[PDB]
Amino acid sequence: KKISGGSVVEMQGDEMTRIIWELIKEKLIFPYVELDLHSYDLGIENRDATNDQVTKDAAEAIKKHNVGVKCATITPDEKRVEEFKLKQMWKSPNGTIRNILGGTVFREAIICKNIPRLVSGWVKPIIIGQHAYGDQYRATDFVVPGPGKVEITYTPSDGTQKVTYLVHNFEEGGGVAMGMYNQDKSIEDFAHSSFQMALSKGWPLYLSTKNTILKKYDGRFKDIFQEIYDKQYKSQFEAQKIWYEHRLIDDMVAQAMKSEGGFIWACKNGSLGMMTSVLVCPDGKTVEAEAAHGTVTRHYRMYQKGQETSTNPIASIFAWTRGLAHRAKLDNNKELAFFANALEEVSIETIEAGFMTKDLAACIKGLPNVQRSDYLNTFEFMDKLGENLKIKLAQAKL
Amino acid sequence: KISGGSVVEMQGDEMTRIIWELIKEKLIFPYVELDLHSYDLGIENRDATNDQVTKDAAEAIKKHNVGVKCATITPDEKRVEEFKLKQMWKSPNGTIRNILGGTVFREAIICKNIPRLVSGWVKPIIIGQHAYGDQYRATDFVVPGPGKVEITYTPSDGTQKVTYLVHNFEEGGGVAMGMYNQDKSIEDFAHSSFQMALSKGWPLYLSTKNTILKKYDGRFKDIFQEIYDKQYKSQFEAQKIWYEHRLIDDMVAQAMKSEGGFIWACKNGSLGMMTSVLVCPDGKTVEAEAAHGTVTRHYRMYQKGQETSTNPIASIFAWTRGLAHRAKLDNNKELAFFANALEEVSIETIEAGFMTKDLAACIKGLPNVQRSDYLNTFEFMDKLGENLKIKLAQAKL
Ligand SMILES: NC(=O)C1=CN([C@@H]2O[C@H](COP(=O)(O)OP(=O)(O)OC[C@H]3O[C@@H](n4cnc5c(N)ncnc54)[C@H](OP(=O)(O)O)[C@@H]3O)[C@@H](O)[C@H]2O)C=CC1
Ligand SMILES: NC(=O)C1=CN([C@@H]2O[C@H](COP(=O)(O)OP(=O)(O)OC[C@H]3O[C@@H](n4cnc5c(N)ncnc54)[C@H](OP(=O)(O)O)[C@@H]3O)[C@@H](O)[C@H]2O)C=CC1
Repeated sequence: KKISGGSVVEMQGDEMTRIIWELIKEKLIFPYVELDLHSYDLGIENRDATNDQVTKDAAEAIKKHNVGVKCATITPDEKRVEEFKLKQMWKSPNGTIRNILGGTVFREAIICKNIPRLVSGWVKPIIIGQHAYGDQYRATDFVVPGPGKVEITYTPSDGTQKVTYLVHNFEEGGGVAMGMYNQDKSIEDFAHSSFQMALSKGWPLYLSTKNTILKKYDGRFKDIFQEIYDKQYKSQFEAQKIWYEHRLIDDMVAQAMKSEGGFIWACKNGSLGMMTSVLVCPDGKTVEAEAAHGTVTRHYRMYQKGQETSTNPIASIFAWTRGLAHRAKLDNNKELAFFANALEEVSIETIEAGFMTKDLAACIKGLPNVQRSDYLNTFEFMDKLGENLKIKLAQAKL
Repeated sequence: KISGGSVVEMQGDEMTRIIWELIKEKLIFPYVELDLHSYDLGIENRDATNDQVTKDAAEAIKKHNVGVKCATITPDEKRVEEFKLKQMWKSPNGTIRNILGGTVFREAIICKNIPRLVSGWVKPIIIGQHAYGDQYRATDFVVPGPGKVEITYTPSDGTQKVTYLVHNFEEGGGVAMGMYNQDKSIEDFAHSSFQMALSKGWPLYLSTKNTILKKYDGRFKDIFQEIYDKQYKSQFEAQKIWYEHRLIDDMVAQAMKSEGGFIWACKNGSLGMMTSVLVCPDGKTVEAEAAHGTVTRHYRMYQKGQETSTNPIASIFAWTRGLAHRAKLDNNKELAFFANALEEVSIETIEAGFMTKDLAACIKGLPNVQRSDYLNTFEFMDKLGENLKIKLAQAKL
């Protein structure tokens, strides 16, 4: 019988990814895994009908059950408001979910030996996480119409003396100026998420800053990461033969173009079908996995007109496998953990054996010289994955 | 020989120092006589002169309008030890760009037999960002606890002050900063860009994120257009080239979908193929160099008597970009022809299958290159020298 998988929050989406999402469940997940599935429909029509309440409920569910897997969704704009006759221009579901969960987003390209890469030496991927700039963040920028002083001041709540910094004296002409800020707590959450990410994947962790220029702003990221590491993670890192190190952003871009890959890169600041995303909350317990791409509207329109499509499902499949692998980790569920690994290997192996969608065939041959016999359409490719998955799991039972 | 005029030359360090002398000996000096202002920016000489030679080199470029620079060591702690330096001298490139100002444009040289990132790129993409000197700093500080951070603009006459709340720290501290740009720096950026797209005959695109920074980036967009509509749109349409603003997201898109051939002004294969040019606001002064370092790892092999294969292309194009600009300022037609002929010979040689190991590895993959697929540093220079002799001979008859 099937693997007992536990509690998973699933979020259905829109357009081409909604189609692929249901194929993934039907052909690759549901035949092998039984889940206590908390399923929320974030399709644009349901978000409109529920006044976006379904989106906030999904976020709350992810908070409670720790594991979310999300399908790409339409973020409305004025054209979408017309297309769907929306009540309002609903905010992005990803923005709403992130604001409720906090955490840092890590992006990871899936590597196939036969698919050309930027750096030829990159055997293992680089997992990049950017300091979340949030949706309630806002820099304060304005036009400087003419000569005068721009100053930035800090007034302590504790009543001690106010501090004034000259930003620039405009002696002739005008220009622009702005102020930015970050709270210690965001930086701490960023450090924790990054340390947990590195511990989970078993790779070393690099933070890059410009603390040679922004000695105080970037110095704070550097210091807070270092303090949290030494005090809470160093021994854990050593236990797994990994490390954490700060790097100047220049030394980083070098170190990486010459490296083999296989590390986590946090910074402050290739086919989209192979890019995964995961929201890692600072608690180390809660994650939300998704494809890094959108709903592939262009393909969806072809699908509506009954034309043949070739949409890459890999990023969407890995959203499931990262979600299930984290669930297996929380529950100490060995069988689910093997399943999630096996499905990742089947996906990669299928491409590496020469069965792939048109985006990948074009990477290999060049778009001008791709032929229909070089690639599989969306449904043929899912069918091939499904057959290779069955073979892989029968081999595992020997 | 061609009478070439005044060129400021800066000698450098390690592997690039050796290639640089080979370029002069085999490719330049046999055909061009220069009133040569040479500054030795080798690390030993900068240490001995207390970095004065670097400041004199910058002044010479300011005076003579054309500089060509070999790559130089930027000291770190290990270099201090290696050379017993008196100080951690600052980067010579920083010092020079601080004195000269201007915009840095980077450009990969394209050889049709060398794989590129986007296989569709057949014409050059030239990326410019503005060099804001050391006086262009942000003002950043630690916020030690709860309190209010405000940014205020006070006009010179005292009226029409505005105070903007940046953030109310309610539960702890953090960091904050202010930054600025003067209209003059943006106008300089815009002029360098418009005049690069003209000097080269390609369309110019500016990209911003003015959807977020509505005011800050709006100012770059508005000033670029203003300077265009009023000072360049005529000469632009005369060369069937255009200017256009685009959001970064869009730009990145259309860029891969295109075959290249544009100047990309940005509001923020092989290194041996990447060129750099600092273009000063004055439209007159230019500093050209390779967009790579001194190639230390190759120099260590050379020091042990081991064969090397170091690509000279970027260093050669520092010379041809410099000499082409010198030719433009002096209306020197023989010089202009020479500089272009050297670029053609360089590209032609590689496209004929004669290349250094880095390019051979791009084609074959590093585990697959065999010795017969490439030439070492000295063989490649000789091949170029021979093809240059032929190219210039045939142009006479
Ligand atoms: N997390 C989310 O929920 C996301 C939401 N979106 C939503 O997605 C919708 C469309 O956004 P769009 O701008 O089209 O960006 P998409 O990423 O959805 O698609 C962009 C293009 O990238 C290529 N591409 C992306 N994913 C794949 C894939 N899996 N297989 C093959 N090719 C792929 C296609 O290029 P080609 O055209 O060359 O085939 C596709 O047209 C919008 O409504 C947007 O709001 C977008 C961002 C993220
Ligand atoms: N403008 C300047 O003066 C510059 C100064 N530097 C200085 O250069 C020194 C070394 O810098 P480094 O970090 O080694 O970076 P480099 O750019 O000097 O060399 C880095 C690597 O890139 C490849 N490479 C670079 N140029 C060539 C070339 N012309 N032909 C073939 N391969 C090339 C080699 O890779 P492989 O090892 O794979 O063969 C080389 O080891 C430092 O002292 C630094 O300060 C660095 C940048 C700019």
